[PDB]
Amino acid sequence: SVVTKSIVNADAEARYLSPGELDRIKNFVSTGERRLRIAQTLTENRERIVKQAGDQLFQKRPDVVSPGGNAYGEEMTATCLRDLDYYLRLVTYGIVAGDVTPIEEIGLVGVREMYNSLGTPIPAVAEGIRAMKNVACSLLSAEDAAEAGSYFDFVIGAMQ
Amino acid sequence: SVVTKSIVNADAEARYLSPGELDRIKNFVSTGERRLRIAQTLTENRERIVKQAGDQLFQKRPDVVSPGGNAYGEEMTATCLRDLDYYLRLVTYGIVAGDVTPIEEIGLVGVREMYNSLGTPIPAVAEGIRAMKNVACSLLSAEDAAEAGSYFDFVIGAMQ
Amino acid sequence: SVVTKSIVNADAEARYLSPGELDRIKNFVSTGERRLRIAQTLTENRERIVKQAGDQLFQKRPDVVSPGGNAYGEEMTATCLRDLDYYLRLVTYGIVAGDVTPIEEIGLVGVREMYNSLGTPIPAVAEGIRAMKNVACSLLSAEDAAEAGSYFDFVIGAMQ
Amino acid sequence: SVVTKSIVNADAEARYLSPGELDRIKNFVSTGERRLRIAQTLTENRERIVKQAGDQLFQKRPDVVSPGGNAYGEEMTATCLRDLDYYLRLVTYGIVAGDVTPIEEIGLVGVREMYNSLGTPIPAVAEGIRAMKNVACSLLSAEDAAEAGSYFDFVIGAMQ
Amino acid sequence: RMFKITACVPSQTRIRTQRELQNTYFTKLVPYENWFREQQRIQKMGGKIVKVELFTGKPGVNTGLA
Amino acid sequence: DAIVVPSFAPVKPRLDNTKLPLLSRAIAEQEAKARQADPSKPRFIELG
Amino acid sequence: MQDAITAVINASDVQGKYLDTAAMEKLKAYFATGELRVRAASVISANAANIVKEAVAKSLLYSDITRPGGNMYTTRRYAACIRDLDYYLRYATYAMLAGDPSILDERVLNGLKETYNSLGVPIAATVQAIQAMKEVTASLVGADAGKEMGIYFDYICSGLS
Amino acid sequence: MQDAITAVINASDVQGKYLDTAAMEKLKAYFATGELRVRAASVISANAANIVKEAVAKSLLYSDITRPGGNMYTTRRYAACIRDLDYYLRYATYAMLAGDPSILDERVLNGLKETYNSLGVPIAATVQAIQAMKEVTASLVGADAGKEMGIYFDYICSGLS
Amino acid sequence: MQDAITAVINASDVQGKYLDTAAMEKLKAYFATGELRVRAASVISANAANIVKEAVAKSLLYSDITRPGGNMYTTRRYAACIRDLDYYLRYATYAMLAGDPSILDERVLNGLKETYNSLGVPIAATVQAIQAMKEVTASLVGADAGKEMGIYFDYICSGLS
Amino acid sequence: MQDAITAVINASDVQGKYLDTAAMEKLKAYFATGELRVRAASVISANAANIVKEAVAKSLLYSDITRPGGNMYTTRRYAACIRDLDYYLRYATYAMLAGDPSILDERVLNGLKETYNSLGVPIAATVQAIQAMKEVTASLVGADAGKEMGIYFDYICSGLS
Amino acid sequence: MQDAITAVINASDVQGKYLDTAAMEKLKAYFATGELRVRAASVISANAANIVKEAVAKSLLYSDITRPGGNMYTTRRYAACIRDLDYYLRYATYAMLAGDPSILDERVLNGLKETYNSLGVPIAATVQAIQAMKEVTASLVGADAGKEMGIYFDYICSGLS
Ligand SMILES: *[C@H](C)[C@H]1/C(=C/c2[nH]c(/C=C3N=C(/C=C4\NC(=O)C(CC)=C4C)C(C)=C\3CCC(=O)O)c(CCC(=O)O)c2C)NC(=O)[C@@H]1C
Ligand SMILES: *[C@H](C)[C@H]1/C(=C/c2[nH]c(/C=C3N=C(/C=C4\NC(=O)C(CC)=C4C)C(C)=C\3CCC(=O)O)c(CCC(=O)O)c2C)NC(=O)[C@@H]1C
Ligand SMILES: *[C@H](C)[C@H]1/C(=C/c2[nH]c(/C=C3N=C(/C=C4\NC(=O)C(CC)=C4C)C(C)=C\3CCC(=O)O)c(CCC(=O)O)c2C)NC(=O)[C@@H]1C
Ligand SMILES: *[C@H](C)[C@H]1/C(=C/c2[nH]c(/C=C3N=C(/C=C4\NC(=O)C(CC)=C4C)C(C)=C\3CCC(=O)O)c(CCC(=O)O)c2C)NC(=O)[C@@H]1C
Ligand SMILES: *[C@H](C)[C@H]1/C(=C/c2[nH]c(/C=C3N=C(/C=C4\NC(=O)C(CC)=C4C)C(C)=C\3CCC(=O)O)c(CCC(=O)O)c2C)NC(=O)[C@@H]1C
Ligand SMILES: *[C@H](C)[C@H]1/C(=C/c2[nH]c(/C=C3N=C(/C=C4\NC(=O)C(CC)=C4C)C(C)=C\3CCC(=O)O)c(CCC(=O)O)c2C)NC(=O)[C@@H]1C
Ligand SMILES: *[C@H](C)[C@H]1/C(=C/c2[nH]c(/C=C3N=C(/C=C4\NC(=O)C(CC)=C4C)C(C)=C\3CCC(=O)O)c(CCC(=O)O)c2C)NC(=O)[C@@H]1C
Ligand SMILES: *[C@H](C)[C@H]1/C(=C/c2[nH]c(/C=C3N=C(/C=C4\NC(=O)C(CC)=C4C)C(C)=C\3CCC(=O)O)c(CCC(=O)O)c2C)NC(=O)[C@@H]1C
Ligand SMILES: CCC1=C(C)/C(=C/C2=NC(=C\c3[nH]c(/C=C4\NC(=O)[C@H](C)[C@H]4CC)c(C)c3CCC(=O)O)/C(CCC(=O)O)=C2C)NC1=O
Ligand SMILES: CCC1=C(C)/C(=C/C2=NC(=C\c3[nH]c(/C=C4\NC(=O)[C@H](C)[C@H]4CC)c(C)c3CCC(=O)O)/C(CCC(=O)O)=C2C)NC1=O
Repeated sequence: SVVTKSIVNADAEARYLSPGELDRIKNFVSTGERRLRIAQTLTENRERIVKQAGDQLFQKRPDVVSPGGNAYGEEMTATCLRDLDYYLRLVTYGIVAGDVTPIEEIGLVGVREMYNSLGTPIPAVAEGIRAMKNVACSLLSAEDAAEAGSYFDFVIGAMQ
Repeated sequence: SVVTKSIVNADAEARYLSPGELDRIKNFVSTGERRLRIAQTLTENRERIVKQAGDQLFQKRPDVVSPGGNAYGEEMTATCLRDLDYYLRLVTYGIVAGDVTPIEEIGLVGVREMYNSLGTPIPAVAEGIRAMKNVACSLLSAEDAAEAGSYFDFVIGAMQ
Repeated sequence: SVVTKSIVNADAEARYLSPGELDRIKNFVSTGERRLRIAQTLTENRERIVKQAGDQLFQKRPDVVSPGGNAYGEEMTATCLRDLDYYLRLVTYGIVAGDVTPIEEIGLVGVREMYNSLGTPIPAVAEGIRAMKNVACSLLSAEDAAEAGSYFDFVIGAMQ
Repeated sequence: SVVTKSIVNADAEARYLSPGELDRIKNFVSTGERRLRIAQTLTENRERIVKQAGDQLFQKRPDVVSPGGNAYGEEMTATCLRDLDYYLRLVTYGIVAGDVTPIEEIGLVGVREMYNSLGTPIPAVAEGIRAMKNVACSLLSAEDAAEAGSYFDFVIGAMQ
Repeated sequence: RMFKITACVPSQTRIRTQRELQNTYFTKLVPYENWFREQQRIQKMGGKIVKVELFTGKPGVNTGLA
Repeated sequence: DAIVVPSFAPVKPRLDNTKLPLLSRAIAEQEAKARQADPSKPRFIELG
Repeated sequence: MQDAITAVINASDVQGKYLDTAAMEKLKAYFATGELRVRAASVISANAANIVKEAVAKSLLYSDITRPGGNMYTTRRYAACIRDLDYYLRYATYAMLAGDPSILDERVLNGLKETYNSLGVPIAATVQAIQAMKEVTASLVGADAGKEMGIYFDYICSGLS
Repeated sequence: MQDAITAVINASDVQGKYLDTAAMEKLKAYFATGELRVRAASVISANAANIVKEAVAKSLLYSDITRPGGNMYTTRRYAACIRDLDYYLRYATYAMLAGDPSILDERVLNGLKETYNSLGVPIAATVQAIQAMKEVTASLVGADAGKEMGIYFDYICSGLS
Repeated sequence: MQDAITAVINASDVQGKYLDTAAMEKLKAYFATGELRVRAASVISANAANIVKEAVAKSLLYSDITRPGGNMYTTRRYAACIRDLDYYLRYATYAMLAGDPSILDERVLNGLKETYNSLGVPIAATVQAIQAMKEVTASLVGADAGKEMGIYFDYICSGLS
Repeated sequence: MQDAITAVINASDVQGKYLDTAAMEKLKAYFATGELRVRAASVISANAANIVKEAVAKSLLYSDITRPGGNMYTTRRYAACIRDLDYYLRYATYAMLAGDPSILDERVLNGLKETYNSLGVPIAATVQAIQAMKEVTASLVGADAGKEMGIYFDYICSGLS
Repeated sequence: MQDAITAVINASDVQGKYLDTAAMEKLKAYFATGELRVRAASVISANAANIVKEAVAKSLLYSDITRPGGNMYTTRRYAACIRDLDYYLRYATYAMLAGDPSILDERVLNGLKETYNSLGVPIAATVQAIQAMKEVTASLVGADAGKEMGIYFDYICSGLS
């Protein structure tokens, strides 16, 4: 959260929050209702966002669901869809937080190491999250969808 | 300034400006006109603030203007009044800029070193600036007084 | 000013200011504060005063603003209001001055020739000033109305 | 003259007169009528220009005609007016020529040396010629006065 | 007045292929002057401060400090 | 005995802002619109 | 190193569940209180030195601990004591702005008890002194903000105790 | 001619705006000065002839200017010199009360230097006499009145020279 | 580091005057333009990689510079070259957001000349590359914002040359 | 770093001869002057801040330099200026105690003019300020110790110039 | 050296374009103001020495600088000071005639600050002196031309700073 970052900066310089930093947290406080609304529609439509995006991902690169792909078979495909749901709710946490610190901590540091240990292709993960972003944008208003899209963009960049 | 502070932090992080930081810059841009008007009324009432607040300070702290005090003698008292004018000037800059960066750079950094060499008690300087804050509050509306009061608060806190 | 009128008379007389003339100057000095307060009231209520006066004047002589009239149409009606506002500002100047000297040099010398050239009706202009006098009496204190009414009355007589 | 100065520059760079230089030569010759007319006015009023301007100089600088001064006595003052007469003559020559090289050739090369040898104050001579210029303004129409004024300007500027 | 300290430094910033146990868990002798500055740095890093002892010096001494 | 990094010298920028393209457009607009007629006001012919 | 929002989302993450309406209710409450918190922080910062002076005068001064052989006797120890109280106040206002006690545990109370007992600093006296700070701060910030200031002051008292 | 109030009114008319706060305080400064002005004017009229006599005695009397061939060495010339000095004094007293130099510019200082020059009367001698009259007038009027009278008389002397 | 606002107030500070009406007009102009700046920064931040890619392809590729012994040959040097181009674009957009070139001179161009001369980097090739960046980024942000990015890119070019 | 004794013995050491009688005489002279050197150092150690304050007031205050835009203006710059004066006075007392100017050349005057030129500090004004310091310190320590302090203060001035 | 016309055509030449309509605008504006420039140049050519005389008297005389030890003291240095003022005024009239400040930068302000610092000349005092020149020359040429002279006198001041 931006509140956390402001406290960290002031603590580093051993100063009480400057008036500008205090104004920053004031602005974020007022923005909170809008951010909560965006996260609320995401969680309300979590099932729909995950499902059609997953089908689009498998259609995009069918080698994943083909034999020899990491997600070959119903159980493997189910767990990958579970991962897509995981990342969506990570993005919801980031949206309410206002910064990407929660997303990074929960599911980014060592992203390549985790999924290559599993044998999963990280570019394919990127396409899956891209599909989630498109479906999420449809369920968001255009003004709101800019805010959520930024967190999605950070996540796909980190996937790569 | 908001722009210079955001760009400093982004430069250290080696990132193009974050979307949230750009949003803060947008809001600062829109509120700039209110900031300019607040600074305008302060500079218009420069004379009244200085003389009224200075007389309040001397009442609160008769020791400084007493013989054996730092400001005793019309000339010394006048130069202290000039210092109060200087600090009001820095506060007007800070109100326009949106951060303390100009205030602290121009003055209020080596403040203890300078004033120790000069012989003045820096808490007494802080009392004078507090009196200026009170007069400026009277000259401002409740909303406007809150914005200007924060910069005055930073100055007095740094003096202490 | 009243002092200016006395100075002109003294210059023609080739004599120092008369003791009684200086006495009237002293009276003008005493009444400077009261005259300034009355002028401030007029300036404060300027828009409403001439707005009501314009409605009253157009009601009294509907042919000023009717088709074929001098001020027929919105733009010319606004210009008529400006001419009334010019007169109102001159009356405020004259109230501050304490003498007819300010008005006579502006709007009371050759005004008949100018209005005849443009085509506007001089009698209707005079009625408009009278409507202003009534509005000012409503918006001012009783003795303030008497003095302001006197200056207004000189303007009305000049229009005749 | 303009013709001789143009020829001199063309001589230095070893070029036949450029078409623009030829135009300037033609123009100066044609407007020679106006030039002669201005010079005729000045020579017609040589007496009053020198006399009035010299009296203005004496009044502006009483020290020059004071006892123990350069101009004390009617004999010395006669010589002083003679010098002003010489400079007016040079100015008329310069107007006729259309260039200041006749004026410089005759009476501005070494004026400091000559006048310091005589004891005369060089700034005072400059102020006398300024007086001649001011007298010239009334005698010459505004358009004409600007033309003669420039030659007077060169004389005073070299004098100082 | 050297302080003997025992502390942890877990780091989420990166995953380290090279040895990290040495930095992670350690005991060090920090002088009295340094201890506040180091305490703030390690506390900021978020590591748990397991143990503190006054290895050198005495618990309270008005003058004659090391 | 020389100091390779004696101190970092401040520099006075050569290119003066408020001549830069964006501010110059804005300065033109604020000036010209101020001289022009003002929306939402009763008296506009009086002002010089 | 957490605030109210971080705590809410982290608790939901520990459960593994998505954001719930009750969790969003907690977030809404913090946002509603946010502006109140901010102005309190500004007041605390400006008067921080005076808060410490008044609280020390009302708690520690003219007593045996400042008298010789009392652990705050000698200029060096007095300076350290007032500095530590300054730091307590600054970290307290950090925690108040965050709306969480995580900063207090992570950056203040960790190792603080161990160090204080190692040097034999009187922990009871410090707790009393920061209680004095608490009432001075309550007066300055107001009753509303004072209650929030009180819980974090008491949290620090608990850690020392 | 103009006054302090009239000049502010002229400036406001040029601007085209009703009385401002700045206009109010400029006018109020004239209103406050009025008491000093009128008292000084009465004193100036009472001692006007004595002021002229004192000034010429201090500056030009018992000098070569009074001695034969000095532009004041005739009964007629001496009377004319006293007359012109009285003219300057009267217009200056007017202008001091008015508060503006427009009266002096319009009447007192119009072509005066050129006429004096052509006659041969010394501009410097007149300027010295005017300064002497200013000193006498300041003494008679008082300190605050002398400062204002100095400004007006300074305009006349500077315009003459 | 400076901003347009910071530069204006610093100039007024050097003179020692509170912000004049002319200074206020400059500040108001910058505020009016701030939204346009924010938009342009949002655009090129998203397309930063594409801008570098196009500029490199247009000017730096399929030439001797990126073939054996060319200073861009070797993967280490190719990575360094594209990193420098992102450096230039990032600081250029910082300067565009600020409305002041002080950022570029203080950071980007302090001894950049000297480093490139030492390294053997061709100054002319870098200038060509950032010229290509200028063309691409101007097209992306539009004409009015492009002429603002253009001046900062050309300032970097002049510093290099 | 050297002093009078170290310089004498080093000069003999280069020859490789034992201390001859002339070298002993130089050492005796330093020992004779050492007592007054010690007294002077103790005196200006007591008045260090006061000496700086007096010199700053004498030449550096109520002047354009401390007025806005003058280089002693700005609180940081004022602190830096008085810090430099503290530096100069302390090194002057070091050199006076040692009896050799080697400390000044080694630790003060090397690369000092270049840094001041880069910073924009006026070398002339610094020289004036330390001249004022020289006056004050000479008065405090006495005349003969004042001669000794003066040579090293002049040494510093020459290095700056 | 450049002028307004030369600058316009040089900029168009750099961009390889025939004169634009905007370039034609700038050329027309210079031609419209050109005759005013010529008249002003004639005026201050005649009064160059007088302008320097007044400005020297109005800020540089009867001051600590011209008293002993103030740099302007000594007849040499006085002659150098007035000569520099004549330099500044002459180059200001060159710049005003040209309609471009390139002359000032190319022939006056290049190295001038460096030389003044080495000489010990007060850059602040020279700036004050040329501002006094600015006032005097504005009075002589008139308001319109005085504005034009000012934008080049201020340019010289900024270079000196
Ligand atoms: C996997 C089988 C289990 C598991 C592991 C887990 N370990 C850590 C953190 C650390 N592990 C070590 C151990 C070593 N460091 C070394 O250098 C070597 C080689 C000599 C070893 C064996 C250390 C020092 C740490 C801490 C510092 C660090 O991050 O490296 C974690 C992270 C704990 C945390 O949250 O900070 C985890 C999760 N976890 C499991 O569930 C398995 C049973
Ligand atoms: C006296 C010359 C100046 C002055 C002093 C003053 N001091 C206090 C209160 C306290 N002073 C101390 C000082 C010390 N404690 C130490 O351990 C040591 C070194 C061994 C010192 C010097 C302390 C601890 C206190 C407060 C508690 C106590 O008494 O122990 C006061 C009272 C404060 C007040 O105004 O309320 C004063 C006035 N006052 C002067 O005017 C002198 C310049
Ligand atoms: C004041 C209320 C009481 C008191 C205090 C006292 N404390 C110390 C020494 C230390 N205190 C700390 C604690 C902290 N360090 C930190 O960085 C932070 C912020 C998170 C805290 C709270 C530490 C590390 C030390 C030791 C090193 C140091 O001095 O900084 C002393 C000094 C003891 C000594 O000098 O021997 C004192 C006196 N003393 C009292 O009497 C009060 C009851
Ligand atoms: C081939 C197996 C794959 C592939 C590659 C591809 N590469 C390029 C262009 C370039 N490649 C390099 C590579 C190097 N530069 C070096 O210094 C070194 C180390 C010695 C290497 C390996 C460079 C510099 C370029 C840039 C162009 C140039 O050299 O001037 C292309 C062309 C890209 C384009 O569209 O311009 C391609 C296609 N492509 C494949 O499909 C293979 C999987
Ligand atoms: C003021 C309310 C109190 C006070 C002050 C006092 N100050 C001085 C002298 C100086 N003050 C300054 C201050 C500044 N310089 C800066 O650049 C800035 C930031 C823009 C500041 C605030 C300086 C430079 C001086 C030195 C003199 C000078 O300006 O040249 C004095 C005079 C000291 C003396 O005796 O000589 C005084 C008295 N005095 C009080 O009583 C107040 C509590
Ligand atoms: C005071 C008499 C004049 C003055 C001084 C001023 N100096 C600086 C900055 C620096 N001065 C030094 C010099 C020294 N460093 C040393 O270690 C020693 C002793 C061994 C000396 C003599 C240095 C290194 C600096 C720069 C680093 C720093 O800030 O300390 C400044 C600051 C300039 C700036 O803006 O950064 C100033 C103002 N100023 C005056 O007006 C006096 C004439
Ligand atoms: C003297 C016998 C004659 C005379 C002189 C006069 N001089 C001035 C003004 C100045 N004179 C100087 C002279 C010097 N400055 C130097 O550095 C040196 C060498 C050490 C000298 C000789 C200066 C600098 C001035 C300017 C004023 C100042 O010092 O600040 C005046 C005043 C001029 C004025 O109107 O301002 C006068 C009158 N006057 C005579 O009648 C004598 C014949
Ligand atoms: C007068 C306002 C101030 C002043 C001046 C002063 N200047 C110098 C010396 C020099 N000035 C220059 C400057 C120029 N040279 C140029 O060619 C031009 C125009 C292109 C300029 C502006 C130079 C080169 C010198 C040094 C060489 C020389 O002597 O001419 C001095 C002399 C310093 C000395 O002692 O050697 C002085 C005194 N002095 C003041 O007090 C004023 C504030
Ligand atoms: C060419 C024509 C002409 C005349 C006549 C003339 C007279 C003249 N008489 C003067 C003085 C004077 N004149 C008198 C005259 C008199 N007092 C008496 O008791 C007597 C009754 C009487 C003469 C018999 C006195 C007393 C003064 C001096 C006044 C003073 O300063 O107190 C003065 C002023 C002092 C001076 O000279 O500077 C002048 C100018 N000036 C002229 O230009
Ligand atoms: C705009 C107002 C105004 C002015 C200024 C004015 C001046 C004026 N002064 C004049 C003469 C004169 N003025 C003086 C005055 C003086 N003698 C001295 O010794 C002194 C230096 C000096 C003044 C104290 C003298 C002596 C004459 C000539 C008198 C004569 O010989 O006929 C004349 C010529 C007619 C005459 O002789 O009176 C005029 C017109 N007239 C005006 O209407």
